[PDB]
Amino acid sequence: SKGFNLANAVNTVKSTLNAPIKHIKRNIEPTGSNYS
Amino acid sequence: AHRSNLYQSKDIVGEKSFHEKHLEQQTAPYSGVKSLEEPVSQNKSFINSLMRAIHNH
Amino acid sequence: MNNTFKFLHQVISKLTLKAQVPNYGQYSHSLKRPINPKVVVFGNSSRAYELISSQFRNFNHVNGLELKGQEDNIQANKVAQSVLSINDGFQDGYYITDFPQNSKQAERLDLITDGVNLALYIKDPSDKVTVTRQQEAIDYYRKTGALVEFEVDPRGDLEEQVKQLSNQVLNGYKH
Amino acid sequence: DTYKKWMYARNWDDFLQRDCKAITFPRAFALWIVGTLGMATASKWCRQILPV
Amino acid sequence: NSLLFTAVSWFSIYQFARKGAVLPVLREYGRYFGTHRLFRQYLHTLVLPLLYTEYA
Amino acid sequence: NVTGKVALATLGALTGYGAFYHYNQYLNLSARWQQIQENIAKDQPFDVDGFDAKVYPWVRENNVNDWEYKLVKMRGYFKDQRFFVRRKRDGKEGFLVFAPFVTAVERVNHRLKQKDLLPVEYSVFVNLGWVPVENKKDVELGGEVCPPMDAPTDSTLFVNDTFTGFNPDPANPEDTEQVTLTEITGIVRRGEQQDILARRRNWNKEGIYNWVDLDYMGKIFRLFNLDAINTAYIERVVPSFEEGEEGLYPIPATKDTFERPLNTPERHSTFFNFYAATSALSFISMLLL
Amino acid sequence: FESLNTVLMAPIYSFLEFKLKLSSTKINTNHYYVINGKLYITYNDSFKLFTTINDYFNDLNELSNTKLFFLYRSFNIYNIKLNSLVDFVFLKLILFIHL
Amino acid sequence: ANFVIPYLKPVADFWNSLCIDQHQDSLFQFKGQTGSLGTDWTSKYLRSEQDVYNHKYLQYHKRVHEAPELTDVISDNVYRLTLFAGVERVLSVRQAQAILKTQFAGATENISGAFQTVLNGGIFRRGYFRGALLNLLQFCGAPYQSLIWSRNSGITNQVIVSSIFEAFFYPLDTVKTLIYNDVQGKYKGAFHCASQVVQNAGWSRLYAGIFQKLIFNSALIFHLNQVWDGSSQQWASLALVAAAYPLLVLKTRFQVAGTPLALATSNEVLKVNRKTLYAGLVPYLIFNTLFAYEFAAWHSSTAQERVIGGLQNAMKQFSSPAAEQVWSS
Amino acid sequence: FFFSRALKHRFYNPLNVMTEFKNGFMWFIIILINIFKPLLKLLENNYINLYNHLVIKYYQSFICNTLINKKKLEFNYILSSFKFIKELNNIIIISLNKLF
Amino acid sequence: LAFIKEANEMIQQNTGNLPWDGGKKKIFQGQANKYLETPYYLLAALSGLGLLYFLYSGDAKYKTLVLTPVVGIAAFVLLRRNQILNRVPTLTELFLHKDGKFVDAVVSVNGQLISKNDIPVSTLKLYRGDHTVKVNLNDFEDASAKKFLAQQSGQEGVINVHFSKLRNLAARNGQVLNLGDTEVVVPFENQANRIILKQIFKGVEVLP
Repeated sequence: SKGFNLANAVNTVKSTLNAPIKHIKRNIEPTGSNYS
Repeated sequence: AHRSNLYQSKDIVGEKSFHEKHLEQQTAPYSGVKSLEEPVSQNKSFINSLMRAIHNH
Repeated sequence: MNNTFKFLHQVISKLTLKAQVPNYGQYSHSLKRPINPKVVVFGNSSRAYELISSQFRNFNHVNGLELKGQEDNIQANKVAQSVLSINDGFQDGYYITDFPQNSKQAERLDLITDGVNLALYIKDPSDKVTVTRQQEAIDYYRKTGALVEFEVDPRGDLEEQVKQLSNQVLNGYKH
Repeated sequence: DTYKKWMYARNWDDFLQRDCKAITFPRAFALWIVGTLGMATASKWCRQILPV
Repeated sequence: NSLLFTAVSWFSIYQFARKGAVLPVLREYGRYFGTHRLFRQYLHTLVLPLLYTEYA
Repeated sequence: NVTGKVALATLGALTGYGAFYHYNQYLNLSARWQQIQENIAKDQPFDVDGFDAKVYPWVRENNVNDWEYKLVKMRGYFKDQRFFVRRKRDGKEGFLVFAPFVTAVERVNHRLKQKDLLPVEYSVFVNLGWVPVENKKDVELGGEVCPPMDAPTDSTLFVNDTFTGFNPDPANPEDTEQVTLTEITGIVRRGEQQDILARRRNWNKEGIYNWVDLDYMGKIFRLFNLDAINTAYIERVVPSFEEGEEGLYPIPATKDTFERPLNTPERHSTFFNFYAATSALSFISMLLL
Repeated sequence: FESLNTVLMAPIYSFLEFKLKLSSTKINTNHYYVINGKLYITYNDSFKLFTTINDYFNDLNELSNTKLFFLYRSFNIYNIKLNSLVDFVFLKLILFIHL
Repeated sequence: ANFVIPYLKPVADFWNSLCIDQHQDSLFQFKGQTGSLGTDWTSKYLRSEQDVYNHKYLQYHKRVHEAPELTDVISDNVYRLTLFAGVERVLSVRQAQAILKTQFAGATENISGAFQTVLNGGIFRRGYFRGALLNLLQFCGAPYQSLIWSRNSGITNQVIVSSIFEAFFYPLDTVKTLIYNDVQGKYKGAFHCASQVVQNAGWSRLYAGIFQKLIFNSALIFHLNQVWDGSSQQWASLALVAAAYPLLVLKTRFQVAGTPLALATSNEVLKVNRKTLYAGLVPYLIFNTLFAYEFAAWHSSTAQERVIGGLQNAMKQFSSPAAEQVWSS
Repeated sequence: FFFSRALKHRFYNPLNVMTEFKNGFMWFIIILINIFKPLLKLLENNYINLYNHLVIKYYQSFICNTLINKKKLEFNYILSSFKFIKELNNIIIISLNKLF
Repeated sequence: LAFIKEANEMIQQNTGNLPWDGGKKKIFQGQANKYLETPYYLLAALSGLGLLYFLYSGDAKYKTLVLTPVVGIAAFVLLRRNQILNRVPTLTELFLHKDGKFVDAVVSVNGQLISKNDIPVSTLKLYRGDHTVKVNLNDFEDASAKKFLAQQSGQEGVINVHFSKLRNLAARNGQVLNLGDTEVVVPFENQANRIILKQIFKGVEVLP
């Protein structure tokens, strides 16, 4: 079989840099609370 | 029953583990440069034949 | 099991399950599929056939309709021999149509093949023959728990139905 | 010094003799009364917490 | 630096062309000899960094 | 059954190889020992004076293998401190006694009147001998190993030697350079190594020593030429009749009484006999099964 | 002797394979058969239904997954000695508590 | 200081010994004098910094000019046997991967697949370190015994002695290879595996690829000698080893053949695709280039001179750069 | 540090102090008796387990002698330290009963 | 292709389509369980020797003199339990004749594969429930053993012990099957032809 591939490596790097986006967005999310 | 389900919910697909994802990525065939295999006469050159041999296997 | 030993029990059981299925946590999804998927399909309609073709494109078809009128044990043995082998192309999955139509035949087939990995009833109102011929087999598989009922609207999104059927078949497989 | 002892009392008696400075009999008897009260309180606590 | 850039460029070009992806910088088939875009890209990535090194 | 046969075959093969290796080592060590005895019986000692007394030939050439068990007659003076190593000689419990032997001195102080510096002393460890356990207290601190050398007849020799820096003048006008030189003849012995299975293991903190650790000896005695000391030591040899009967300790060594090495032909013969017997028994048992 | 022959000829075999790939093109057009009214592609000793390139790639991926996890999916079902021991110990403790 | 320090101080002392120059510290443990100059802290430090290279030279001289000591040899190749001992199993699995049923157990047909095959069993007795003790025993076998009976010999005598001792100790290598390549835990130890092989295949089965191993070992010895010499033809020797590498792969495949581990019989070992004859070429070359065998006894005069010259330059370090060239000195 | 708590239970009264000492000693003794009493039941269970082992060994020996056509029970295996275990348990229980 | 053949054979064996060789069809395949004996025996001996040495030379801690007998007794108990478990007669293979009225059995008795030939099917019976073991105390020639067995059991001569009391060790991984004269343990982790096995276990001869 074939081993290392730079296109697959770049895809994995993009997935790694994209995974924590949802949690950061959730942290910066405004909730339904209005602390007047 | 839980051990048969491997302590995960039946009727839930779940996310593939890294290994599985890796095995979903490494086992896919490599699509070489398609244009090198075309019947164009320009692909009959020695240089183009070498490129096809090394990039398409 | 009392409510206080449950945590320790589940932790130790998760640890000890790796002695039977090593790294089961990393292959839980793949292990949803058995080694030799034997599926018995109920349903005779255009949408049912389209869904069978889409889902079982890599599977091999067994035509139980060819074995009609013969002895129940003989038919079950022939179907079992048909569904207990692997082709030279590494194709191990079989789906059986127009079989078994009888609870006795279904039980014999399950005994010979150590059970069918899945029974799939595609309930389509445009289909009328199945309930008049395979009702006993459908009831037997419902009793045994190997039956998965997919209710198909005779009209609708073929891609959506294909995705839903794929998920249900993957979840409904039996080792 | 190698931090093998902190109070330098070889035994409880030494404690009562030196750290508590119960040199005389009135002092020893007063400390014995304190110990009696403490033992009674501890037994009462053990009976309350584990009423067997 | 030039040799590392050439090695990185060759490795990237080979690994992406193994999966079809070819960067369309030059013409697909050159004039005259009709060499392929991949070969001319390899040649350029081998030669031009050396020329820039010499220039600086 | 088959597992037992495989285990017996493996044990027999390993023990047979061990027996062969120990037999070859026994032959080589017997030849080496007879050569050593023949060389010692000649009794032609290489003189250690001059530049060779400052940096030793075996130290300089790093060829102690070519210098081991070779008689050298060195000149120099001993130090007060004594070192004891647990050892048995002729089956009697005892201690090998070593002492630093200053073979050369160097005076690097040019401010002679203002400062009285300590001379840099080049020394080697001399195995003074062997004393039984009951008489370890009989070994004296600073005691004379042997009578000092006679005063040289030549009047030009009553100066500091160019290399060793020694002046054999009984009444030196400089009272800070008076030295009582002594001549000792002995064989050159390489330092020992730790081997627990041979029961030569030393607890330096607790003061129990079973093997000659020249590095530790030099460090503890605060000697200067540490590497040269680690190279080898000299086992003093006397011309027979070391001490037949007297209160003289440590007892010196002779050509027939010096300390034997750990790797002896008798030890290798015992190992060979044990391994050969084990291999033969294993093969016989495998045949029986 | 045969192993020495194979080792000596090993680099030559690789070079000859490379030369064959250089001199040959990966287009034979002997694979696509139209049986009745559906496409078919050569697949081992038999045919495989062909309608779409993406479907063919999905079929290849499914076959690879099957042949890659076949041994994992055949685990010993009755290898439950450790789980049985754990359940027995916990139920023994619960039985002691009940008593 | 009574319950925790007695069991914690040894660990800290071991850490300090691994992290501090013990010999130098020993020099500082004896403060004072006994009548000789040069035993103060300054002089002891000044000799201590040169003592590092002096002790390296002395260890090399002992390894070359004296009978080898097993521990010393183990200290020369500590990472091959302790930290990276499982890489041996990874390479063995990769070499035998063409006939093993590892591609059906979630492992690809490459070095990553071999690593996953080794690492799926854990990091211990049934995983990464499976057969590490066997590898250590083997190293204390054929290589160490070859270093004794041919200490300062040439390449030819080294090859002869090593071939003799590898033929003598080959069954251990076969058992180790079988322990490396079983992933179901079918062999419960070296003795169990050897017993099964003997009872079901015979004593002759333990010598499957002995001649291939001998020839590849001769090539490896030549390459190691060239690398030790540093003659710049070590790359030619590396090319020679790579050309002779399929002998090692054939040996590994013959060792695991006609067994439940493999899918092919002995004859079918020679019918495998030729493209698989270099299964672990690059990983094996990288591992044996970085973690090469260090047999200081087998060093030639060129290698000894090179090492001593490096140490002599290291000694040349110790000088004052601005030392004045003076007329009288 | 001891006056207030002892004041809660009226431990300034010597009669209360003596009664509390007696009650605490009885509590400690009964706790120890409860802890160390199941030893007799453990010894009885050891006797029962020895009986079960003897029966199982007899059964296995009988089956083995039924397999190969011989009739000689391996009483060496059937007993297998039965005398030693029985004597040890008997002396233990006799000593414990003699003590109390 | 080699793995495809191997997988086909594995599937057939799991489903019970075992080879048919000249009127002897393999209709049962079972695996016996092996338990460690030598390490437990060595641990018990080592603990006993340690206790003896510590008694001879009083230089052992209280915690050591407490732990050593505990470890020794635990090792001895495990050794006895494994010795009983290993020597359990476990059926491993059963071959049905072409006639269908007789079977041939292979029984594991802790390593000695014993063969029983021409066992009538009518003499076979699988014990779904626990049976009663009949122990003849008159077989024992030891008076102490006789007294112990007559005290622990209310019977006097041929005592009857219900197999529920002995199932923890005698048969914990299988069902008790009578082979006419023997009573072997058919393992739960067994590969067999299910229809034929069910027919014969009820004492019904399978037609040729």
